Amino acid sequence: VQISKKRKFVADGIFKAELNEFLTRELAEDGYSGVEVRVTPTRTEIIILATRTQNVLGEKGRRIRELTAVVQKRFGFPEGSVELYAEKVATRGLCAIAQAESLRYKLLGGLAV
Amino acid sequence: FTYRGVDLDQLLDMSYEQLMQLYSARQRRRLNRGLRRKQHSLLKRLRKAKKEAPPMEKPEVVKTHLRDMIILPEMVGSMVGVYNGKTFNQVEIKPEMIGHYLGEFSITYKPVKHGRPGIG
Amino acid sequence: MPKKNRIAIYELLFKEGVMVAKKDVHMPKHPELADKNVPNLHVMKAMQSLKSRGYVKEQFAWRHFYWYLTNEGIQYLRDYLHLPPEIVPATLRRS
Amino acid sequence: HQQLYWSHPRKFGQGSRSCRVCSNRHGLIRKYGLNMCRQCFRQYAKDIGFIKLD
Amino acid sequence: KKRKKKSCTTPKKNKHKRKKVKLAVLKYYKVDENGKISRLRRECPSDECGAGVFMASHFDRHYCGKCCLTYC
RNA sequence: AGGAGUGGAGCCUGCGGCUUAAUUUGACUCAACACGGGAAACCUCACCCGGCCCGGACACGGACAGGAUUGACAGAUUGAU
RNA sequence: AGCGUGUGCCUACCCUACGCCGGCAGGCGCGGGUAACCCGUUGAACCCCAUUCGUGAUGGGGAUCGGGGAUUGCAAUUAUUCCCCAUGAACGAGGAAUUCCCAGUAAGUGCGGGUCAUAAGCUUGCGUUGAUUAAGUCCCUGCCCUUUGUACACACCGCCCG
Ligand SMILES: [Zn+2]
Ligand SMILES: [Zn+2]
Repeated sequence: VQISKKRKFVADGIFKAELNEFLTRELAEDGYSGVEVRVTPTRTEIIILATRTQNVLGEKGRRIRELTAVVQKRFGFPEGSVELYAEKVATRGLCAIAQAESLRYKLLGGLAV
Repeated sequence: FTYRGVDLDQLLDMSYEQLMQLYSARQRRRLNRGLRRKQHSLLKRLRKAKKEAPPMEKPEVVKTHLRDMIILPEMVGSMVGVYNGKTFNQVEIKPEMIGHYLGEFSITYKPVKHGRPGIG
Repeated sequence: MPKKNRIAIYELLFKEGVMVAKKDVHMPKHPELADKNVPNLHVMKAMQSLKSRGYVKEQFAWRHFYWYLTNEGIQYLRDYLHLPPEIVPATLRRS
Repeated sequence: HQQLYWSHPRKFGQGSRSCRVCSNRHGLIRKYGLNMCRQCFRQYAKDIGFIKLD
Repeated sequence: KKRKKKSCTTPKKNKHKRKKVKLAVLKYYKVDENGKISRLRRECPSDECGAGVFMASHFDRHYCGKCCLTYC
């Protein structure tokens, strides 16, 4: 069964709000910036942005499979339809979502404000 | 004594779907939707208190929370005690209250007598 | 919780290494583990037992619980259910 | 205590719905299928796409 | 300091204890030296607990523990 | 300069006082008082009267398979299978 | 008329045309609509046109109450709402005091949304009918700038003298 056009665009929003808040709570101390969800007829692609991507995937892509197995099981839509990437933010000293988590990590490690 | 033009003795053997045509609309609808699982077990308790009561003696007081129990005409004479939030208050069922709820006989509040007004 | 609950919760932990929940004590049964009749309270308290030992890693969200598996938690499932290391979970499947 | 505790019929009414991120029951926006608190909607509004125009 | 012990704990709301006689199978079984198996209590005819799981024998009834079947 | 009024009346809803087992509570000039999106039958529920449950992780010592809790018909007890 | 809403992850919970039965509140089927496709030409209310009433606590006004009937719910008694009879109070344009407002405005008049199992005297939007007066001042209440008096500055709710 399909759904209304008014509901489909609002339920589309609450997906990317919970996804983004979950990934904030997860990778806030890994320099996470945002997500970018592109939907193909084959799959739904989720592009994670981060400062250092190569310390996010784990080793040879170990942490990326736990994340794409959680986000399949939470939002229910089946296997082989979701897949996570990890691209890098271009100018790290511009986006304020990387500069508040760097500043929190600087403060937590005992540095004067 | 009667009720809508029929004495209590025919009400004691008035059937379930025919007594419903004498009641008012809340009570008729309530008997249409059914008496639930914890309301059949109250009438059984009042039968068990009635046929073990002595023939010159009214039965002992029985404690309930069921303030929504309709006073059926097969429930006359019993000593039920319906709660008021604090205490179980003693109720004796008379035949003239056979369309009311049980929970309008334990008052739920202290009827107010005022004092001197303070700083208004 | 009985054996066919506490065992069956641990079975799908080794399969893919992650488990989600709802923080819903009052749920009749967990939706991933149908045909077993394990409530959500059972899997919730099982992972609450596993987190204090250090076998899983907790993360919360809006409403749902999330749990990953640490390296010393793989061996705790490897001997509790007696598996050989010749099989692998989903760690070393793609790339 | 099996036919008991989660026994009471929560099939409607104010305390069968709760916020989907707060799990709080007061000030709830059910319109368009949001089901958020009135406070947690205001945090995530620009993420959903509700822009304040006028 | 900065507290009072108050001695006001009243947990006296006694629960039960599981009174089991030593190897209650001897209450269940009785065997003579020829080798007869005299099951002194009834066996429940249910599908789940048939032919192995024994009932209770009260003062006026039979009684199960699995499906709590009752007789007279 | 005016218009509609409000303040008088009935009622609806807030807030004080009184009352109460409890009448949960925050807010007191504009910048508290149809405000808490607060139109509470139950739930909401905090408050009052009574009762059940652990949903007390984990670490340590005892009980410990002449056992540890568990579950359960009837009878009494109970608001209450 | 105009803004709108409509079958929902957990989640039960709807917008409803049309035929029949009912004074009516409603009840049965039977279709449409995940919507510029259906309710819907959204056949709104004041407004407009005819009959009756005739300055009186009247047919204005409807409070408060006695009987029934019907939906919602697990539950309607301390009345959930709704329908029908009956009862028919205060109130005769409001003291001291005080609020809002400059044009499609005030005011009237309905309609949607939120709340919503049940439900708007609230709020938030929308239309429809649609004016009087003003195009000015610092009198009041306040805000501000410049000169200027201060023995004030947890700052006139100040500091202080018998
Ligand atoms: Zn919330
Ligand atoms: Zn058995």
